[PDB]
Amino acid sequence: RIKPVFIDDANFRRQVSYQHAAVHIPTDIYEGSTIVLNELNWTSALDDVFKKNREEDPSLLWQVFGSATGLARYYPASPWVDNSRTPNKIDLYDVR
Amino acid sequence: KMTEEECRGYYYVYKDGDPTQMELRPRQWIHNDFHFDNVLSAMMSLFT
Amino acid sequence: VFTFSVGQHNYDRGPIQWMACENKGYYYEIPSIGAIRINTQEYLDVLG
Amino acid sequence: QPKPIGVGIPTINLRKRRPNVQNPKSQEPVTLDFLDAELENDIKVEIR
Amino acid sequence: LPLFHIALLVLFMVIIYAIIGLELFKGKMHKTCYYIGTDIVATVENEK
Repeated sequence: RIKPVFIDDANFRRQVSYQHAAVHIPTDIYEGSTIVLNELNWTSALDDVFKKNREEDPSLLWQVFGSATGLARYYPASPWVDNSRTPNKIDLYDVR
Repeated sequence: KMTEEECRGYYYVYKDGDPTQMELRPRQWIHNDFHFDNVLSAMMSLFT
Repeated sequence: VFTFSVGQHNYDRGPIQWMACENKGYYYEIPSIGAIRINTQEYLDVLG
Repeated sequence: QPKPIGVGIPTINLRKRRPNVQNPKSQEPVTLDFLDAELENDIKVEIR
Repeated sequence: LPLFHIALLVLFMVIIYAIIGLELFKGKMHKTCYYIGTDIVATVENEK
């Protein structure tokens, strides 16, 4: 994992990190299945195009690649609104 | 989930079979208490 | 034709699979409330 | 407005909801027709 | 046929014990732990 810096932003009512893209994996999809770890491998080369799109037009909101394996890689990184069970409530968000 | 590589992570259980009342549980590869792996455990199970 | 066979039963599914992948469709099995969200959304792989 | 589009009359049964079950919320889009945002002549139907 | 007196004794002993239980526990098992303001019985995973 990565521990990001999370500056606070406008045009986002939250804290964003313009260094790397965040990943969302549905609650009941294991992160480590060879199918999921492969998406997290070849998607790692999206972050530079995310960055250059953003610095070409500083008024972009979320950019997201939502893939057929449940993952969703969005930019700029920002912690998801519902953690799995760190709060009491579950998140049921499936990008598909 | 039918193999030990699959049975990892969390999953939902539904209280009262209600699709809108769910709980997160970690899924784990359990081994029945009374089994038939060796001849001692087989004799135990056949005893019970 | 997309055919969904639902539940834990002891009926035949040969005809249903035939209907499915004779008419360019697909065949899904839904045994519990947990598989609903994943099987009732995966026909957009066929339609694509 | 930033709220979801409502349908029908809301009815709830408080006496069938455990306090710690995490009901799901919603997924719908805010699809508000043009004739349902203003008052409806038959000239606005024409413009539409 | 020789087991007629054993049966005549078991039937009468069951008849006596039923009346005793009917006099001592008549209507005691009718309260339980619901959820506050709900009609949902509050139990734990493997408890009846």
